[PDB]
Amino acid sequence: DIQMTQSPSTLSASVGDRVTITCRASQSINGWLAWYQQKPGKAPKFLIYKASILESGIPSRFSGSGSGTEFTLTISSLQPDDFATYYCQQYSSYWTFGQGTKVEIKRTVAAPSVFIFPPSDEQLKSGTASVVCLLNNFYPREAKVQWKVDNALQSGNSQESVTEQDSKDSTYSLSSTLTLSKADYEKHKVYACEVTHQGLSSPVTKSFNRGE
Amino acid sequence: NANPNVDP
Amino acid sequence: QVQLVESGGGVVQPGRSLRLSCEASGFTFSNFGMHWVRQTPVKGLEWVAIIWFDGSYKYYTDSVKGRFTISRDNSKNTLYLQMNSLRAEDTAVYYCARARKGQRSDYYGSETSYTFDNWGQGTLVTVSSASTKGPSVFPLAPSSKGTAALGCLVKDYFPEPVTVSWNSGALTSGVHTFPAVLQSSGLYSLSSVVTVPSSSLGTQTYICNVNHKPSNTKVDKKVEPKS
Repeated sequence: DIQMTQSPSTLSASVGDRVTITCRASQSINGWLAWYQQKPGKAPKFLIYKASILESGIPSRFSGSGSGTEFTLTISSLQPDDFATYYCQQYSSYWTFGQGTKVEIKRTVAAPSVFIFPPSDEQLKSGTASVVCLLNNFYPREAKVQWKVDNALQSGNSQESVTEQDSKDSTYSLSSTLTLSKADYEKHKVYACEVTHQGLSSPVTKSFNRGE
Repeated sequence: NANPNVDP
Repeated sequence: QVQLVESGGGVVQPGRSLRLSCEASGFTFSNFGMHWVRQTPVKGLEWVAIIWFDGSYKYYTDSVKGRFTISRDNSKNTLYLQMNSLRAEDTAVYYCARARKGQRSDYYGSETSYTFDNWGQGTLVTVSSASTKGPSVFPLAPSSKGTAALGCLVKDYFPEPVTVSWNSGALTSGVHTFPAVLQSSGLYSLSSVVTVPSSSLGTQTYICNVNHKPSNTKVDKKVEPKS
């Protein structure tokens, strides 16, 4: 019933930075606001309750503030163990959570290297053709990928997957896979994936002609 | 949200 | 140490049932109320149910009323979640958690409210009509047109996970194995890619080693430039 909204969904920061995360309630929750920290593959961990009370064992660099409908979580000096996803939770009336704010490692903008892969002859026997577009080692993670087939924009028939931030260079890689039927694939010629990313002065299009 | 534990 | 361990998760057909268990250690289980909470990547965290320390009262989130039952066996230090008439939207990681006073312990008065902490590791519930199926492995061949990219498309398997290595683990630098995606068919698919010197296409073979233990499937796929 009480909706919780966090902002931003993803935040980039450097070790040593001061980070603030916002949580907004659809109605007053008094000060019954809790914060949780979650690492990938792990359970959320209780950090703060009553908006501002630190749970025992939680480092003093974490602090919380707010009242009514507006709350904040602050990390005074970010440490490597603090890169994680943070969730707020109201416990005034039942229990509802924000969608989470992922704190990631900041680095410089890096353009993606783009590669396109036609379907293999072997796959066409399955009745389906997969076209894969790879965006390698880029930053930040937000990017725009567009599929065209004989200049027809493809919508609804592609799925994206993104890696976690690389431990060495803090970049991301992303795959976009376009799924077509064998018959549709064989009836069209030009297959193109267009990548828009602020690391590129202009969009990069990688394309192939079927059978060439 | 009421106390569901044995002690307050 | 306080520890909760969930068990019982797995694949269940829609409309069928499943019972989850949560075993407690390191504290007097019968002194605490307990919760079930679930998590999905897209929809996030959702509280499911609460039960009093002695089972004398309980209640549920609207979406599971009439289908889920929370119970406990204090003689076995165990919390249960009986899930009947399961639906696709019940797919999630299910956590158990211990009820927690969300106010200073020393405060006694009306201004108090409860939440929950000490969540367990969770157990994955997958509601699906899919059956166990090994993947098909297709080459992502290096382009004929520096640095080259190649890979393997690991398509149409169930359930997760598959493991992918390159050249029996000798090739690790530049490898990106992407998180699997659930396709509209109900089967999973992923790609594993690697960037190599364009000169190494002439001096090196590239083989993707795919293992899908649920189907006892092992595949070695050679990936080469197309002819």
